[PDB]
Amino acid sequence: KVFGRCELAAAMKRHGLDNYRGYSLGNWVCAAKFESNFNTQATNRNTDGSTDYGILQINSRWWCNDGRTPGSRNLCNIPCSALLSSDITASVNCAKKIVSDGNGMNAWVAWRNRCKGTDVQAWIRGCRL
Repeated sequence: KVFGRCELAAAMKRHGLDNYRGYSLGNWVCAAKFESNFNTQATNRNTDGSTDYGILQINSRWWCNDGRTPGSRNLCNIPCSALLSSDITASVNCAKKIVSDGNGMNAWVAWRNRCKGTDVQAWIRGCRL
């Protein structure tokens, strides 16, 4: 599922992401656009052998399990394929544990390079919230 802009912001707000760890809603929506372009089935291979999954591109080296990343951890205790569902519930709960891992939102290289320091509020433009 390729979410709509204001459609995805509503589902993230319902799942408790707005101001989660002090990060406004426009930040999370900004990170989605620049990690997966709002597409739930996005996948990208990394150079070290791991793979990013889902609407916020969660890495298999540490968080989920794909059975093909040797020496990996499964911190979110889920199959990485669960991060590709039309329901972002699994991706939201796993990202809550990522942003709480010390470095904050910096764990998403796209957010730090394309969202951090910008007018993130412009991403919830005209959304019925």
